[PDB]
Amino acid sequence: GSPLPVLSWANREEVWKIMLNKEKTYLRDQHFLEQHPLLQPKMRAILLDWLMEVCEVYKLHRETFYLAQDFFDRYMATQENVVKTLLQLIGISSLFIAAKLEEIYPPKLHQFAYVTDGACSGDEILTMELMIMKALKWRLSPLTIVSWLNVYMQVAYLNDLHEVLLPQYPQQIFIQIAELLDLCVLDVDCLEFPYGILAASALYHFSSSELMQKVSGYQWCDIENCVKWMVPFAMVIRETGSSKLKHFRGVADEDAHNIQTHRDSLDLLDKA
Amino acid sequence: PMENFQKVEKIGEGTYGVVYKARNKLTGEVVALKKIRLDTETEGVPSTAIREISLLKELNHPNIVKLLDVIHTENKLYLVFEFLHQDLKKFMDASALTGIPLPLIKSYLFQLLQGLAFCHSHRVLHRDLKPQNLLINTEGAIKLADFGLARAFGVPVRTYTHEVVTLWYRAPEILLGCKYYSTAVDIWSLGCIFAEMVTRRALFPGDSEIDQLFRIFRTLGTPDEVVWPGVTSMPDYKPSFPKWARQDFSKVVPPLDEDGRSLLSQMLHYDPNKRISAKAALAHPFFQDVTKPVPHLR
Ligand SMILES: CC(C)NC(=O)O[C@@H]1CC[C@H](c2cc(Nc3ccccn3)n[nH]2)C1
Repeated sequence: GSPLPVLSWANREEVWKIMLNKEKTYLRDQHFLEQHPLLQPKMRAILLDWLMEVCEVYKLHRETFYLAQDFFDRYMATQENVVKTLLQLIGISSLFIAAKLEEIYPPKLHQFAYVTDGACSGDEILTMELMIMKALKWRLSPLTIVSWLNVYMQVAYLNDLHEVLLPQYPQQIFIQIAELLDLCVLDVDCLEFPYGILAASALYHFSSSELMQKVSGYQWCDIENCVKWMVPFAMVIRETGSSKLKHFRGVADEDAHNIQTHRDSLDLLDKA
Repeated sequence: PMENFQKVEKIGEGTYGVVYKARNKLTGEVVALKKIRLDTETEGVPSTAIREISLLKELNHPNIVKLLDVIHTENKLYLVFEFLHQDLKKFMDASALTGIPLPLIKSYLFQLLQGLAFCHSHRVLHRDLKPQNLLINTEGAIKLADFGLARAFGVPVRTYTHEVVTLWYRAPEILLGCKYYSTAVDIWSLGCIFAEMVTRRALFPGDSEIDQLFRIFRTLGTPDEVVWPGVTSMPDYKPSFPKWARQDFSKVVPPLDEDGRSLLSQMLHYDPNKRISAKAALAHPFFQDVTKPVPHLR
């Protein structure tokens, strides 16, 4: 059920349904690391945590980040039997495609090789980007974990003229929720729950099933599962206290919440 | 890989890459090919290419030009599109003496808005609508082409690439330096093109961002905080701008019934908020002939 207000450009239900219909075509399998029998979960975690760090230093977008995750996890479930060595290249190749897609002034191929400290060179990355893109069947327009959280935060600030286009919402709360998702993603069992719900789920932990419902549409039931699954990950964010929105003098202000960030999260994922 | 396709004739090489018309030898199937020279690229497969592919993959509609396949060989990528014979400028030019039948103007505008309405609900802006990128076939269809400068808009849109859209077809909010932007920029293009189709002459042939604004103003009237709230505080607004009276639309596009001349004015409202939508355009009385309503559940 559509939590969008009366839209001007199209039918609010039409728009929401397309968005929903999209999150089908786009498929993920929490248990894909069994087709690569030599591959372990705790691996995927450390790779994703690496990508964040790199996204931070280059002031990349969270969105860019999540496009990387999504390209990774979708691509692997089209592959079989892969080695730990290959994963540094498949992730940063994924990210490269995203960066090219989402940024205005993306980082240059060498800077992407650079970070690999030799282990991947620009030429390898250029080959990979192409096996990846031919393996997702050129489907590089998924609604991302963060993509929803932005939707939901915007729908949480309605005012009178139900203007859903100009972003009007507080950064510190967004950041605080992101932090919880930016963890949740490290464990592979989240692919079980659609990104719609993961995003809902997390928002409920910083609010209530009433906001959740008016922003997302999802009923207390639709989430209960992932809000059960997500419980562990919440405690840990709450135990430490939640983050302060930083500013990176590169980045403007009305974008500072959209810049991806990092904290060990090693110690934190373990505590579940 | 490419073994079934006989390049027959090249149709264009511009900001798009290369583009030759091809034959399918076994079939008599005529497609458009876009060649992309991968070797030449330091930065791997272009940003503009990865976009236009994944968008067109999920933008299947009869008034959008169809992506049909993507083929990688020997450090050359090939996009393979549905083919159409003429572009809307060379047509508009061919019919510059005769006029264009108002039947066909109306029909064409209609089909464009259905394409645009499709993109916008699919949360995608063209950002380079211009007669060059409007393709017509011999059965009287017209269709959006060239999604290199297109871009999805996260429903709470963020700041996108400042300088977009060819100067003439470019909207006053982009010229006056607006921060965020959305669906209303496409409409202004289409409105410029309606008027073009009517007068077989571009509505605002500016030779600069300054000339473009002033050319606009001389026709639509120097705008104030009345017709367009915010305008005065906007970055490239100068209190210096001369003042011009909006003009009668019966002079600016003489051949056009009130039903048209209204529609056009709402398509060229200065205020993007107030500017008409794609979907709502279809409703307008102008399409009274092609308009056939349905019901409404609450
Ligand atoms: C504006 C265009 C050149 N660029 C573009 O990106 O178009 C798309 C890619 C190619 C495909 C396509 C071309 C095509 N023939 C024609 C015939 C006359 C004029 C222009 N093109 N039919 N279909 C559509």
